[PDB]
Amino acid sequence: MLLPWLILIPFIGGFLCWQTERFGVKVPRWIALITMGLTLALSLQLWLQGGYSLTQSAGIPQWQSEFDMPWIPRFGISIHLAIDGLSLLMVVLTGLLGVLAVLCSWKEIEKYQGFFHLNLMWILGGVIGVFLAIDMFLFFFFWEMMLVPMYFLIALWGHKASDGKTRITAATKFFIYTQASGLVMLIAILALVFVHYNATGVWTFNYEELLNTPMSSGVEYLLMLGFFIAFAVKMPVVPLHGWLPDAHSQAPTAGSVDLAGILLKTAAYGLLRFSLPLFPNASAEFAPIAMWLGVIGIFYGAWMAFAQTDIKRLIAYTSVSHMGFVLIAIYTGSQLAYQGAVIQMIAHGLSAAGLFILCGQLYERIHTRDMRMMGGLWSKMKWLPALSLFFAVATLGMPGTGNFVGEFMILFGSFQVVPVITVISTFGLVFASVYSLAMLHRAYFGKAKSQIASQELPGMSLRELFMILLLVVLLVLLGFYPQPILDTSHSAIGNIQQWFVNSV
Amino acid sequence: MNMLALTIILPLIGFVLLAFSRGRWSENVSAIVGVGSVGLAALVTAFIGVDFFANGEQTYSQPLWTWMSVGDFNIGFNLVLDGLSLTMLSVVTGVGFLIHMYASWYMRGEEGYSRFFAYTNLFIASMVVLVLADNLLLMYLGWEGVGLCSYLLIGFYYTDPKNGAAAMKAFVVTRVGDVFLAFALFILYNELGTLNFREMVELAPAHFADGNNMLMWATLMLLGGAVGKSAQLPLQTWLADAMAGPTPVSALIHAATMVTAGVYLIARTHGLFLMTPEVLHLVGIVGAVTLLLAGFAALVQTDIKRVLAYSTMSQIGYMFLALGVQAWDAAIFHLMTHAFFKALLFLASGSVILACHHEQNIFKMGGLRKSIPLVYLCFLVGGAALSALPLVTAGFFSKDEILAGAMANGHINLMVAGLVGAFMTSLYTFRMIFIVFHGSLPLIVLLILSTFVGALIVPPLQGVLPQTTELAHGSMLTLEITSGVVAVVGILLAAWLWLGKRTLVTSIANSAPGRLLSTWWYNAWGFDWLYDKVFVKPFLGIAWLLKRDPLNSMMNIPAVLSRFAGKGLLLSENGYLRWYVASMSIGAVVVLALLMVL
Ligand SMILES: CCCCCCCCCCCCCCCCCC(=O)OC[C@H](COP(=O)(O)OCCN)OC(=O)CCCCCCCCCCCCCCCCC
Ligand SMILES: CCCCCCCCCCCCCCCCCC(=O)OC[C@H](COP(=O)(O)OCCN)OC(=O)CCCCCCCCCCCCCCCCC
Ligand SMILES: CCCCCCCCCCCCCCCCCC(=O)OC[C@H](COP(=O)(O)OCCN)OC(=O)CCCCCCCCCCCCCCCCC
Ligand SMILES: CCCCCCCCCCCCCCCCCC(=O)OC[C@H](COP(=O)(O)OCCN)OC(=O)CCCCCCCCCCCCCCCCC
Repeated sequence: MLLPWLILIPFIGGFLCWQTERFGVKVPRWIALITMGLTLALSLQLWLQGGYSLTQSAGIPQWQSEFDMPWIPRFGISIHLAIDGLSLLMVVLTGLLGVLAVLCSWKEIEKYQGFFHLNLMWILGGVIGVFLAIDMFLFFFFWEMMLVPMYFLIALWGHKASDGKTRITAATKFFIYTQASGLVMLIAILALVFVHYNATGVWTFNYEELLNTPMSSGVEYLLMLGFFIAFAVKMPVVPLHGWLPDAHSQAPTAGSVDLAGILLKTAAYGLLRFSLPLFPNASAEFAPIAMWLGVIGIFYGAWMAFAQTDIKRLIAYTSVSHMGFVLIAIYTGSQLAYQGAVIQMIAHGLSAAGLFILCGQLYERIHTRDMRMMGGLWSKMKWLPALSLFFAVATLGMPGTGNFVGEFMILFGSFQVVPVITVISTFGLVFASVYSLAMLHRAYFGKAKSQIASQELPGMSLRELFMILLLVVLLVLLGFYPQPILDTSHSAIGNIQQWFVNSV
Repeated sequence: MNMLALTIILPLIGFVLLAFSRGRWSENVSAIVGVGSVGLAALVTAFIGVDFFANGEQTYSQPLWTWMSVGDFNIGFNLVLDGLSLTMLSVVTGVGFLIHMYASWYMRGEEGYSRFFAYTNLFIASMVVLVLADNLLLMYLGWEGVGLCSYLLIGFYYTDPKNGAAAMKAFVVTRVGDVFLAFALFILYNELGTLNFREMVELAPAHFADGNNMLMWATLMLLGGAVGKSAQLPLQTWLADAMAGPTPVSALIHAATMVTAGVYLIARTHGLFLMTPEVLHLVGIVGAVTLLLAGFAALVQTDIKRVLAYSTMSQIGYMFLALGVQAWDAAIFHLMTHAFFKALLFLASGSVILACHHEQNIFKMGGLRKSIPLVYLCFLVGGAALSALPLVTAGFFSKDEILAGAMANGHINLMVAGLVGAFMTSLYTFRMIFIVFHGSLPLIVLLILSTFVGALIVPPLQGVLPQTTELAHGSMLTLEITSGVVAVVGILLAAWLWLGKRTLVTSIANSAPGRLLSTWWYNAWGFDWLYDKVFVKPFLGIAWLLKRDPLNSMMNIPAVLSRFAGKGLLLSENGYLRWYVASMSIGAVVVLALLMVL
């Protein structure tokens, strides 16, 4: 019942932000603020009333809330939304990141701020629709609709220091990657629907009806391959990853745009929700390939992050390595590894958001991103280098933060299933500590390597400090008490794992 | 003793307050907060020990909450306290309080005063978590926090890039050790189904009755983690470079917290090592080899802090040898005594480096016994305790207990290694003392505790660690006589070599094998060069090779192919009408031929 409003409140809020711009330039930021406040409040109300801790595992499908309304009845297509623990957790995370993105773009007094807020709101609504839709056409529709405002933000509001050609190139590369992968997913969806229609005789795009589809070994592999190509593009999985550092480099300089849609949290949800239940045998056969791709992703992202002269590109490759960890966790069939993947996903979202906000604040301080042009910034600033130190400590998997908790449940479950990939991934953890310390040493330690870092810098504002400290508190609480998060998603993870291991 | 968690909370409160103060407070207020946090932790530790001895030495458990409960994976946030935990906690809190008071006197007028005390408070809290944990994951949290605070404190003077490089090397080597420890954790949870020490000891013999390979793998990985943290073979290379930090940082690392974590890890999981005797013999062999290499390296070091680093490595090798010969009580007693005299030696070396006012090697200094008599006395008694001076030093009794454990378990080669290491220990220690010195309440407390007064304190390890095999009285007496004779002979040989005019020493040093051996042992037997060539250089080369992102270009190859194909196809649009008619007729020919063929 509240799921259509969970999707529509960002869209209506973005329309109001665009239309109420004639009342002033400081008006749409407030409208976006109560828009994401209402979205996050609805998500938290669903969390409180769902009773997710007391929910047992009853097998797929098992939805805590559902909504169904016909959209294209010729193909059996409906606006079909459903929420359980995993989707609710990701909707809560998306709403929190939307609140932080509205807060981070508070000082932008641009002439077209209303359209910026509309694009941000539509990206967030598309992400929530990705997390809520259990109709294959609707899921694909949200998965592709979250790309046009992202493209226009990167292309027209982007990194003003770089040329417009570089921003247009990065935005076009991101759009081509995501849309071509989505078209491959749409081909897989259409073939699955047609196979189900040939087997039974009913036009349906419903995820619940497509779970039981009699399929030959080789057609299921192809459909799983199409789904995996889409998710692997947006995971990112090597070699389909470079769009992410190019999009992070040429994103708008506020940093809110980095938290809005470029943070990856939908592809692993799609892998857990759709790739494993719809194609369990094909995923079981593809598991060595995906796990070795995750190993290569971890090592390649770590070596990429160490070899970066740009801090934003370094954080992007950190995201690549962490998502390789999550990809290893997904193709294991372990409940412990799945819960660790959920915790790692939430913790990576929080820590990457903190790192991107701090990098943006550093960029409005010193007007450069080259780590060769900065150094010894610990003595020049008040709050920023210590918070960046904490977030770099978080991203290397230090205990006390949720990143360690998630990645260590991942490695526990993986070693219960596969030992060799687990030990190579833990050497990837060594590599993670290496690049985190390298970025810390090149950015805030040493002497001033240029003249812009030689003089004192203005302190961070109270609002940016408050939201960064909120991220710090959330990461520490997730590290020291992840139990509410583990209890929220225990039923959905159990259903997905039981379907994956009881059908192979 | 229900306030067992206050020993963590008070250093945590101090760390949070001194971090969020950001140095805006006065130095008196920051010193009060930090030293008072550690002192309140030490006072709560003393009350805990009083209640522990009043209750008859009962293992107490305080479960705060549950960390993570996913199916059978149940990891709890529970603190435990037995004799070993009480001994480690008392050593950590007391020596940390003494070092905190000395640092409050020492670091006056230095930028980052509050940051320094916050980092040391977090260090103390992390090690109290390490020594109070009841399972391996909470001990891993304390382990990694101890490593993180070591990184933050070694590179404290962040302006010098050498300190940052030293801190990064220390963190990377200890992170490799923590990865080995994580392997041990994964194997132990996969086999036994739990990470609590008591439960792992209980269900280890019932589970490994059929096969006993994964337990040797787990104990080998535990040994790898221990030698990662305790700076032993083969992960010992970080300590000498990590000497770039401040003096109280060095005292807190080498004496109280950092290097003793591996010894505590081996002593805590002693049952699993008891069921894997080959791994325990490997622990003893690693300790013997590490103490021998550390003594040989300390023989030729030209700096006081480097000599103290390799002396710390040699002493930790003695502890590992004691653990390998099933002399657990000897190992923990030597941990206490070594913490005492190594803290005293490091604080005295900091006094020396304040008096000298410049970074100088030991040869430039000379005749310092008259300018600083109190510092000379502190160095003399710290060297006497380190070199195991008989009947006046606690290190003598600790080393005698270690060697008696080596006797009583039938280990002869480890005994020979221990005696040789004691001989060169006296040799390098009094070599440093005679080169440097010839040519205050924490100091008083460590002055007293480095003597036999420290040997009067015994750890209450009965009922926690197994009691050692008992040596005969005559064998014990002749072993004590041999140890004292070896130590006295080494000290007298150092006096014959370095007290007078150096002619025999310089003749050995000026020999060509003298150059070869001095350069070999000065660089820690080439292990640093070996790890630079085998690991650091290919890492840098692969990073430089991959910095262009080859996979991105490989996936951009279709865009280049599309551009080339479009440019090739646009040549047909030359705008000539006759060519358009010719192309239409060519297509007619192709369509007709294709229809005729098919
Ligand atoms: C790993 C194998 C298995 C998985 C395969 C997954 C395939 C789908 C996901 C990956 C898609 C890769 C797309 C690669 C091109 C992305 C866009 C790009 O890089 O554009 C660069 C360039 C524009 O920028 P610039 O260099 O400034 O050029 C200005 C020229 N005046 O662009 C241009 O100048 C021209 C751009 C033309 C349009 C893009 C190219 C499309 C080619 C077909 C894509 C479909 C996949 C085909 C198979 C790919 C290899 C397996
Ligand atoms: C112990 C022997 C037994 C084997 C056990 C496992 C291996 C343990 C090896 C430990 C070696 C640790 C070496 C650490 C050196 C760190 C110091 C250093 O080299 O610093 C230089 C540089 C500084 O970093 P940067 O921030 O760029 O500095 C700015 C200006 N210099 O720093 C850099 O540029 C970064 C250097 C990164 C080094 C990464 C090391 C990775 C180790 C992977 C271990 C794999 C184990 C398995 C191997 C295969 C076994 C079959
Ligand atoms: C590793 C260090 C030692 C641990 C302490 C510090 C950890 C970090 C502090 C921030 C995060 C705290 C997270 C936990 C807060 C308390 C809530 C809690 O744990 O509730 C659980 C339990 C009551 O629920 P129960 O059902 O018994 O749970 C067991 C599962 N069935 O609750 C209870 O039974 C009562 C537990 C009370 C614990 C109070 C701890 C206060 C710590 C203050 C620290 C101040 C500094 C924080 C930052 C430090 C640096 C990171
Ligand atoms: C838990 C027991 C121990 C067990 C092992 C735990 C291991 C992991 C622990 C991680 C803790 C964070 C470590 C890394 C960040 C350290 C930040 C730092 O250096 O803070 C010092 C700095 C003040 O230093 P100063 O140089 O004087 O100030 C600069 C101004 N010119 O301070 C500042 O500038 C202000 C503070 C910056 C952030 C400090 C750390 C934040 C995270 C911990 C507290 C979180 C909040 C407490 C409540 C949690 C929820 C209940």
